[PDB]
Amino acid sequence: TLLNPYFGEFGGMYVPQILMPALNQLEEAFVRAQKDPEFQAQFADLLKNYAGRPTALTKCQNITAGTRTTLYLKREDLLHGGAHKTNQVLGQALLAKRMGKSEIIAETGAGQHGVASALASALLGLKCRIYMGAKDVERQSPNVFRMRLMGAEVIPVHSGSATLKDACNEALRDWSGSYETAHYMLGTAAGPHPYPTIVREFQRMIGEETKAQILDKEGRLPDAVIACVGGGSNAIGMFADFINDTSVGLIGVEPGGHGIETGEHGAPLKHGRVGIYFGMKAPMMQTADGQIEESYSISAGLDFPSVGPQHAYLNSIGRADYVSITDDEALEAFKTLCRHEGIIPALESSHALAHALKMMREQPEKEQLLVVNLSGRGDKDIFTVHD
Amino acid sequence: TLLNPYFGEFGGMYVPQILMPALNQLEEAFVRAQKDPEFQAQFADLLKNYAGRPTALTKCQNITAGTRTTLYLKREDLLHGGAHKTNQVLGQALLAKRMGKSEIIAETGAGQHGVASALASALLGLKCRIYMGAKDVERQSPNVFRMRLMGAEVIPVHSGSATLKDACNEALRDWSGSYETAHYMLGTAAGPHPYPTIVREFQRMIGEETKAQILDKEGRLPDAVIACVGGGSNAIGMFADFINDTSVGLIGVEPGGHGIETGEHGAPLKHGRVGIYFGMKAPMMQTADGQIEESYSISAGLDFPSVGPQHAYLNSIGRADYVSITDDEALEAFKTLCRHEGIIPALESSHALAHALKMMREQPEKEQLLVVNLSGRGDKDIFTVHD
Amino acid sequence: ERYENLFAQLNDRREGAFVPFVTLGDPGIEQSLKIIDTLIDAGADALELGVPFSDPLADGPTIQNANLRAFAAGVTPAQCFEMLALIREKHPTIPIGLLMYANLVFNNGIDAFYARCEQVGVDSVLVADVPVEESAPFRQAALRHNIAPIFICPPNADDDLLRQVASYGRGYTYLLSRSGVTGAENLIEKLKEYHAAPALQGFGISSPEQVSAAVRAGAAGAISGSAIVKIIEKNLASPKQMLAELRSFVSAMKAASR
Amino acid sequence: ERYENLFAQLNDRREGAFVPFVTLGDPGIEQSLKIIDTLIDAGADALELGVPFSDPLADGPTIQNANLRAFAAGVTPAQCFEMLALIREKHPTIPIGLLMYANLVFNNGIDAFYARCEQVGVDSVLVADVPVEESAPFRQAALRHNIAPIFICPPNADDDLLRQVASYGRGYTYLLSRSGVTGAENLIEKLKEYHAAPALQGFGISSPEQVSAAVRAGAAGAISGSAIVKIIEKNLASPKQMLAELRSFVSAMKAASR
Ligand SMILES: O=P(O)(O)OCCCc1c[nH]c2ccc(F)cc12
Ligand SMILES: O=P(O)(O)OCCCc1c[nH]c2ccc(F)cc12
Ligand code: NA
Ligand code: NA
Repeated sequence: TLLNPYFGEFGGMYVPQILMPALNQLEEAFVRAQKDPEFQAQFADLLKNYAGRPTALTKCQNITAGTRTTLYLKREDLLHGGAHKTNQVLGQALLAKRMGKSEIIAETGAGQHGVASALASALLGLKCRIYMGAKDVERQSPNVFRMRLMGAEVIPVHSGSATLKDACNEALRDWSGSYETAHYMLGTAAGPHPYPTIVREFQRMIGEETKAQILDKEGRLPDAVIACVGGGSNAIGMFADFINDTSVGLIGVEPGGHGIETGEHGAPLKHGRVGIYFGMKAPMMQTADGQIEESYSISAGLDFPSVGPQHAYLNSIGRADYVSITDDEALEAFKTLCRHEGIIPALESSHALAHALKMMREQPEKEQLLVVNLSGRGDKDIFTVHD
Repeated sequence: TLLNPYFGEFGGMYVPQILMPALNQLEEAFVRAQKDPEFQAQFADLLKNYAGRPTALTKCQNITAGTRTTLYLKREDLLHGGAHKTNQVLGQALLAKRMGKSEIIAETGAGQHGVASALASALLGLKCRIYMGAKDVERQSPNVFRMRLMGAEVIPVHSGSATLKDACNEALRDWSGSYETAHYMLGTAAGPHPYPTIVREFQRMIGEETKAQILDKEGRLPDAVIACVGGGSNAIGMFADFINDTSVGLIGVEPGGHGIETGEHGAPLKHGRVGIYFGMKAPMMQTADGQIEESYSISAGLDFPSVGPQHAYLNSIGRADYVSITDDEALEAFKTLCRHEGIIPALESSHALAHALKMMREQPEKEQLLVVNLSGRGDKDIFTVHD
Repeated sequence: ERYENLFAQLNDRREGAFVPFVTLGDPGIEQSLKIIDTLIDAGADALELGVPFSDPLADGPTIQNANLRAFAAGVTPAQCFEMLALIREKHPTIPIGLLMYANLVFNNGIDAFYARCEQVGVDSVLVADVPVEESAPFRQAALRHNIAPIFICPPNADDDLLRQVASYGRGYTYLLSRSGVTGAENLIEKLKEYHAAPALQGFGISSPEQVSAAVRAGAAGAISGSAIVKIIEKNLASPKQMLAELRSFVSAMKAASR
Repeated sequence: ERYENLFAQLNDRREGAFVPFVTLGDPGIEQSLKIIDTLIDAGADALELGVPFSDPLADGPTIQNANLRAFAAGVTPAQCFEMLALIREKHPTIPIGLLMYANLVFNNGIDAFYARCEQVGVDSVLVADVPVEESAPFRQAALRHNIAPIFICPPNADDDLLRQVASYGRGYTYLLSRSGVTGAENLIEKLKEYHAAPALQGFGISSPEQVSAAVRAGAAGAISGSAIVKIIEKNLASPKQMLAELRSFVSAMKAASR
């Protein structure tokens, strides 16, 4: 391979032999594309004139009153589609075409990556089929209609637990026989190389804009940038440009579900064991027997049973810290942002917000400049948060 | 009054005497605010860093293939809140505070103006109560939860037909006794002066950005700018900056419902009679007896039974043209935009799109540069369009 | 002229005027006529009649319901003018004022509406949603047809408004007891100085003591609507008790007027 | 060594090898043992066993169902090694290869997994999701414990892959009949030139004619799984017909192997 497929001891390409040529061709396309000015221009243009970049950096006015915490929100909820997922699917779609691929395969848990793939597919003229855990399809009708409405074929999976992980498997199975004309548009910064690298590169404009925006508004880098971590795309998208700025803390928040001690959570990075699955070596939710488990969380979009290799690695070397936020904490941060800032956040992003609120409330006299990555809007969560 | 309350023969202030001092104080505040640099800065800042301005101007790629029509969409669907309504409520909220008002009153049909008022209220620290036709409340639970979620008191009205018009009445009744500390945040460019003028001024950045954006992208002004017209705020917001550019056609699209000849429509400007209601002299849906009627449309947000005075006036002098689009045409334009551009438009804005599609399809060899105002996203219409 | 005479006799006999208001056609055309005859019989000095409108933005629930009740009865503006002619035919001297909403008078043409009022024998017209600044066309049509253009004087009235309503009005000046809208559940000096038509106080008047207060304050009388319409509302199923109760309230109110 | 001997006798007697594959514990531990004894009795030259994994990304529905059936039976990796020891105890010479998924062998420690294989008497291990480029640690542990590291040779294999699989593999080389995944509903030259372990063709083999074709093509035999597992699937309610049908298919397949 042209690039290193491992982050320390995490990463690799643990896929059936048949799929290696496909991965190698994908990495080649990516490397050349990255050096192709016509490609960058095309990508940038789509991000700006079609997606809505750059997104705003909103300073919270009421949320932090009475403390010395200055909170800013990176508004990815203002991205066409309603979430950060749009950034990278646009780039992967262009890559597909660069490779001459005509179809698009995608997996989706909550439906957000599905919708994002369908919209980029419709726009760029690619046939698109989405795999969704038969269970999820039924709990996410809205996103489903959206996907179909946009002309995508949504295929529900009943194999296994019929959830995200089982959808990820069907995508690889399908791709195993179709890598020929189809391209697998992975939804997060996980899976086999070069996806963790490609997805991060196609989501890195988040941190780059944030850095430029805060330097502009505050004249200094934040003390910490916080982001929820389902699979890691939004988090690494935000972190990337700040990694060399050692003074800047990087905090990833995994879903704590009903609570770690409860067992019902989705925090494998900090409470899972390294394993090999979905084409990568990384921490995950698995039985003592080595069977893969599901991540649990009030928010459907943070249920990837594993985490991205670069996050497991950034943690091990101590560059980034990872914490967890419980269902209730996320729910409280959801209500608090609505009532005091007039912004309905995705239940996913609420986890990141909740932690920032904790850092502030716990040490209210502590002077800190925090930036939370509002990965998405919560229109999708209106009903659930309603009950 | 400091400004002319009439547009030709349309306009005026037809409200109970008790409310005139309130209107006169509002016009005074507005006039000074417009000359207040600290006010402009504050408004601009909110639009940019909180709302997401400037919105993108997207050139449709597939929709027009095979014709000589170049279609661009002004992306107000990318505005925080999901619609153009956010622009003006921010300004009215600042005005309220400028006047020392602490509460906010608002009326809403589909719920979009309600949500926008609630969010600006929550952000700026104003108590907010929304009047909604008891009928609408029941058909717009989503927007309702959103409103409450944001801390606003949503009051359903069962008086009359329990629809928009009946909500508008309760707002005036309420304001009649509370103009003291409460401010009436009217949702469209209609009602008594200075609302038609205030709302247009607070929505005019739409056309100003469009003009600058198209000049940039195409090097010339469009041939026509199209916009749906419920009450007229989004349409006039888009038109304003182009009025003196006589070469630019201004086209307003009223909902044709089941069809004009059917009687079940919402196109008073072109198929209604001038009357006096809601504090203004303008065309409306009324019986031969002079009783006020409801506007009908597949899209709930285009049901204001009248139209803004400046539109009735622009029509009479022949500066702007108004047409109607039927339910089915709007529905078809909705599906077409989803499938070919990966953008889910509000059913309201679909009416504007549908007409642009008609201009193109009817004379495919005609070279035209069209700009449609995508007033909002259609996430709210997903279910309805589903059935 | 009819108002002039009423105020001549009234003040002359040191008496305050009591003016009930009700909606025409509520709860039905026939019952309405009976209700009005009872109002007059019970001591009403004048009548304030409302014609059912679809969007009464100046009215509270009580009246809103009356209009709905009226509409439910199929009552229309044309039918209201019929009742008006019939009423004038039975009571030649009682002053009759109309409480209208702008669109109902603007519909068929402003002048035409006042011509019909004149023809039917109506004395005054108060258009709820037409302020002095937008009244030109309305008072001119009224004057041209000998109809008294009634204007409202609110609590927040400055000197400028005061001079306009005193100079444009005729018959009487409507003195707003407070802000808000019509609801039973809720200046006279300068007016006199400026030669304004006798003032009638309205909004929230339901206590016979309020009438004495009004006349005591210097008002020539008081208008009461919601209080009256409520009696109609409650006894909606017993026409007889409706009139009996109606009769008693007015007599008490009228009584408290002298 | 066990594979070596099998291929010695086979080729020597000008015969092709037939290798059935089934999931351990499907549909139940006891039935599984019987099924395997019947496979061997019916003429199986070797066995390819799969241990129930939660996410078999290289398997089609047929096998996926087998795993689910297995899990439904409460079968675990530990229980699979028990059956393995018991099987080896009844059949000392038959070669036994394991079809594993990376995480199941990586769990307890790679070396430890191969030590257990060696202890139980397993001959080879093919890890479905571990390509030659990620096999270092896996083949080294295999070699260290005398286990044959099985590698897959796909249709899109270039010369480089060919030389690696020929040089790293032992026992036999798994020749992928096509792309996609396991499903009954669906190079030999260069391999020989490079001294690769006898090739066994797999994926989609269900026709006794396919076996003759394979051996004719130059393959030393063929592996068939979905075809066999289907028989189990259909006769799930009749253990007896399951074995009878199983026996007949293998004999036909084996028969077509010489
Ligand atoms: O008793 P109350 O408060 O219902 O007043 C009724 C007074 C007569 C009245 C009825 N409807 C109105 C609308 C406007 C207006 F200026 C006065 C009235
Ligand atoms: O008859 P069929 O097509 O089911 O082949 C089964 C071959 C043995 C087999 C079962 N599961 C597998 C997973 C990966 C792999 F490389 C081979 C196999
Ligand atoms: Na995860
Ligand atoms: Na309208």
